[PDB]
Amino acid sequence: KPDILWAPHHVDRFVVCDSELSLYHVESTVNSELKAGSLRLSEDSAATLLSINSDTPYMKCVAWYLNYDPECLLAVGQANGRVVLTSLGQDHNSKFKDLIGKEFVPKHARQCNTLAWNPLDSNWLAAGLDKHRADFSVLIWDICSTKPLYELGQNDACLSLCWLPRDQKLLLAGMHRNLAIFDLRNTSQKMFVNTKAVQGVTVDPYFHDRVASFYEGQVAIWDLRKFEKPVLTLTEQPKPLTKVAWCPTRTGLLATLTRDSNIIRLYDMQHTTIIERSVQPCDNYIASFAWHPTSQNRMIVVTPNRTMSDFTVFERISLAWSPITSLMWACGRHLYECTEEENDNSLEKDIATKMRLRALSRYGLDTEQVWRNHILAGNEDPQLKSLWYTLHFMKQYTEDMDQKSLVYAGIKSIVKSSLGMVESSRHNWSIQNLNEERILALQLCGWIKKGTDVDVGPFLNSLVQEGEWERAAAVALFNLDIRRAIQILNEGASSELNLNVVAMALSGYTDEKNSLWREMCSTLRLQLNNPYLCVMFAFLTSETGSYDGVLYENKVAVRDRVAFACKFLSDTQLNRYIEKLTNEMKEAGNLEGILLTGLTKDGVDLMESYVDRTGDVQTASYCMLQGSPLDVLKDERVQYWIENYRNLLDAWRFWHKRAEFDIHRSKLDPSSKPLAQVFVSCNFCGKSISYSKVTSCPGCRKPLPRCALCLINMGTPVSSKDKKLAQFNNWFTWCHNCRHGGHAGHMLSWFRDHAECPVSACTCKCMQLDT
Amino acid sequence: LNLNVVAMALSGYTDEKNSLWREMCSTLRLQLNNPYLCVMFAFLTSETGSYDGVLYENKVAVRDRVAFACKFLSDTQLNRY
Amino acid sequence: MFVARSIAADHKDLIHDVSFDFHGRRMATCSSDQSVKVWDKSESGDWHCTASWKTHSGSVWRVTWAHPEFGQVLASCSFDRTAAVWEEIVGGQSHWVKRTTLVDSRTSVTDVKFAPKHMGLMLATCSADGIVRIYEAPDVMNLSQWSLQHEISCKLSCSCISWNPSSSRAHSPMIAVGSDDSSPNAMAKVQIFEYNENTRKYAKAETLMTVTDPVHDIAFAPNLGRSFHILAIATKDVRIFTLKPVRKELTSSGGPTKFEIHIVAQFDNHNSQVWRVSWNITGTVLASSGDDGCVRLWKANYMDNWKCTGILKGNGSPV
Ligand SMILES: [Zn+2]
Ligand SMILES: [Zn+2]
Ligand SMILES: [Zn+2]
Ligand SMILES: [Zn+2]
Repeated sequence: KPDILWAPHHVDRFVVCDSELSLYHVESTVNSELKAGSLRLSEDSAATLLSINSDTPYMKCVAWYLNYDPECLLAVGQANGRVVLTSLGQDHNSKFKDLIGKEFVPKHARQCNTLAWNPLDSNWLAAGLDKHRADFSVLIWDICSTKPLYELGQNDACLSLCWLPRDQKLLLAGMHRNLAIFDLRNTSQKMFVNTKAVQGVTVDPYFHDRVASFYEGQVAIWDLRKFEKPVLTLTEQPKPLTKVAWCPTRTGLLATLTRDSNIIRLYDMQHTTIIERSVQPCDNYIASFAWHPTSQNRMIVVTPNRTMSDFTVFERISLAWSPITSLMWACGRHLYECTEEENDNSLEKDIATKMRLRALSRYGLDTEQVWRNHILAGNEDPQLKSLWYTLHFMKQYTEDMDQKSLVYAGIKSIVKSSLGMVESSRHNWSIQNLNEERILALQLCGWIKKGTDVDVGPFLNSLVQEGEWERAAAVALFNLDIRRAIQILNEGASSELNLNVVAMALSGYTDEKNSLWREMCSTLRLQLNNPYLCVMFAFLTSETGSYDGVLYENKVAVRDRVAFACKFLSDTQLNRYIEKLTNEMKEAGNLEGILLTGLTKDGVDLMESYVDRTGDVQTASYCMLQGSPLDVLKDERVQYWIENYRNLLDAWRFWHKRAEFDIHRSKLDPSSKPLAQVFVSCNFCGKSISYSKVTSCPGCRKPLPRCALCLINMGTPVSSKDKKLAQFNNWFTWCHNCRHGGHAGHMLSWFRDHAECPVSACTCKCMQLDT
Repeated sequence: LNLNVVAMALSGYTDEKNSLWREMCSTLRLQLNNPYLCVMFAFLTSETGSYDGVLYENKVAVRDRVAFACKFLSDTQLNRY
Repeated sequence: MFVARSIAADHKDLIHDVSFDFHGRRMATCSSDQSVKVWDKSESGDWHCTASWKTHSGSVWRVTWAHPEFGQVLASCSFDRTAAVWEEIVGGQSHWVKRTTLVDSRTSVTDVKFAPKHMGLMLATCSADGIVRIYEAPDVMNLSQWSLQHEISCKLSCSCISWNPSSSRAHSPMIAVGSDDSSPNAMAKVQIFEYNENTRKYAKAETLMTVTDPVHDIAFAPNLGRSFHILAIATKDVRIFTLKPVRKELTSSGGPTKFEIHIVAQFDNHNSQVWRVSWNITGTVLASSGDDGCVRLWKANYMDNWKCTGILKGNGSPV
């Protein structure tokens, strides 16, 4: 049974027992590469072999001497019973070399089962051997510097033995079928109790009255003060147990390892229910393990392939969160706080952090020009830009109409009433002839500016200045001007080469039913990378009326597809296409569909899906307040979102910003009732004094209460670089407990200089109650 | 990836006198890099009989030009060239 | 994308549980010596202890805060079959005072939790005998008086409970209870009770059949206006469930609401018994701690799929 032992007084030296006994030293390797011949015990630890000994074949039991000198001194008992004292340190100054190599031979050849040193006196060695016919099984000898000092357990089997940590003359031993406690004062004086578990007897260092034993896969605990029946029994394991050990650096902690297992089972007996835990140190079975005597909660395990791993046993960890997305946890007796890395790439941050950052930057309060909110978003996201531009266009149309409701109904509602459109049979390559609903839809899409202009030229030039060549060319072609698109492609290829060959390919448009160009373009059209080119060629190659390739392309912005369907597709199928697109947008929760649904119940469902996907309520709350119809604001979900956002603001103590949001919401939504609070009542009439001398009750004309400092009746007139009618210094103030009060300024000064209620015979510390 | 677009463009061959294809391909072919593409488009867009553009292109190997001239040119024109 | 730091706080004994206040400015920690400590954060950002005392005769398991609207209130459950309520009074040195003790349990009180704010000042305790007791304080200005409102038997050793933080007008109060029994038989380990207004009694609504291993921790996620509820279960593997209510027919309103149960994430990266699970404020990041001495942070992605985002170790050394 291979085993590893630490140095009793050295933290860096340990020994591994096998057919060859190997003494190793532990060194750091964090700042140095893998040293030659050094075993990487862990990621940053290296073990350097100190010595090898092969003079002990068939080792049976091993012990390490206690006293400091000499260093690396051990005792090995063999199968024949010979017990030899060996050393592995480089000791050129041995104190008593006579003990070096000293061997004790049993009178009768029997195998020594266990061997141990006396802690109180290092010169005493106790060894339990095999059961002789009529001879003692336990021998206590003196190493000094002829015969064992003591012999006991005749015709018995000493499975295991241990010393009393405090008593220098008390021993515990495991007989063939019983457990015995013996005193050196009198050999006859012994307490023997029959038991079945006799292997691996050990005592908890912190509790000298606690002992452990195990038989097969069952483990029992004993209390020496009342050792008559086992105090407790652990759960029996399938595989037989192999080693049991107390942790010296932690109270009430026991460790167990069984046969052919890669997991060590730990038990917490410090309850007086035993807490059970398991630790996996490596990917292979552990041959043995050893607690570090002094290092805190450190244990080293050994694998049969001569690979050793040393590790610390962590305790149970407790967790807690904070409203600033900082995770604080506790492990043992230390506290650690974890936050997000402050990297430049802010697009991957959590939704809560982004919401906080947007709140700090007045996100959504720019009512002068709505589209700037995407700039205020801080990050780049097409959905937000699309939403804000849509809102800006709708607001612009509302303002124009007011200068000169249906807009917020959405594209679907607007085009639901469209009538009188005739499809084109052939393309003439060369707006106001179209129905009003489609003109309004195009205005919403942003292709055409306000008015009845029948030219998209300003839009094309804006795109050209924007540098989006392909999109501008696609729009121009959709407006049925091939030469304009070719010119735009040439202009784009002039700056920054594929655009030229694309343009020269574009001139091959033919109407032949079996056109070679048509066939090849249809076949290899999708191989391009830019989606706009793909949809352009799809439109060119598509037959009359059947434009499914253009319509059902997901890589193109919804606005362009909507406009293209508006100007070309027939209404009878346009309604169906709009319905299908609206449904597939709603089920996905993409925000670009707001243009379709509008601020209606469909918009509410789309927003709910969006919130479910991402958990953002700030954008939903700000969006739904933009001139929504009264019925929309009456829905439960919208108000729930608003309340959750307000609670979130209260969590971060952004009190002033919450007040600004409340002002904005109250201005936009009349349905909301402001907070309810207390009001003052007249003593005589009993009515409210809220809204003919000022200092008189409006109802009874009787005097009001008087300031406790100025002795003047309080009062305030009731109904921009101007004068102020009612200064803050003249408002009512009172202590909510003592019910005394007066003017704001007077009491402010008085409590700045004093700490008691200003009324005589009042003991309230009014201003200290609130903090 | 350019080759796919080149092949797509190549499909537009037409013998129409005032075709937009022939109008634009001859103008735009001079801005390519590989001389072989330029000579191909020049040959396609050239008027019948006078294939001077391909013949007098010095950025291409002589053997190909010689073979092309042998396959098509008339005897007297071949001798003079 | 998560980095760690060590806070300069000194403790002499092992820490069992730590808990934050609502605003994240106050901390409560229970130690191994039946001691409770309160820490405050200064404006500079440093932490300082402000109080300390010994509470119970047995071990102290859990300590939790109450909502600030009711003042400064702490609730502590102990192994000595008691649950104590403490309130801070200052005259300024803080002077915490015990106000009441609940002793109705016959076994060790395993866990204690506070109800959400919108239901008043209610409290729940699950014991080891399989009993969940719900108390209420009728008067918020007199915390010395409490009345046992409800009592539920689970027939299994309760180990942890969690309220439903939803505050909508359409969701009845919900409480979920786990168990840690290791019986060889395959029996359910998680049950959910939904309050019924028509009967004013809690009734079992849904039981998680797919969960049969012992359960150590269970946590609802904050609602935040979603259309369904998210639950996190800690076992040999971290599991996440989503519960969606079904449309209740207007023909007749009966017993508990029927639910659709779907698992959306099951992680086994700890390779051990996961011990604690918790949610952030928005219910979008999940923190899990197991026996491997590691803390793992999970989050959703663009495809609405759950994947790990952070791994740390108890010592604070990054992985
Ligand atoms: Zn009056
Ligand atoms: Zn007073
Ligand atoms: Zn007062
Ligand atoms: Zn006054």
